[PDB]
Amino acid sequence: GATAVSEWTEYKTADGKTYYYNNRTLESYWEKPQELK
Repeated sequence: GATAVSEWTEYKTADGKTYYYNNRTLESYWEKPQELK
């Protein structure tokens, strides 16, 4: 990756949980994708 930093959006919950929602693949990852680094 190391580019296209726009398809990976960070959603922060009030209780302090971070998950990245990727619309490209419709996949939700609770840990940072290697595309982000």
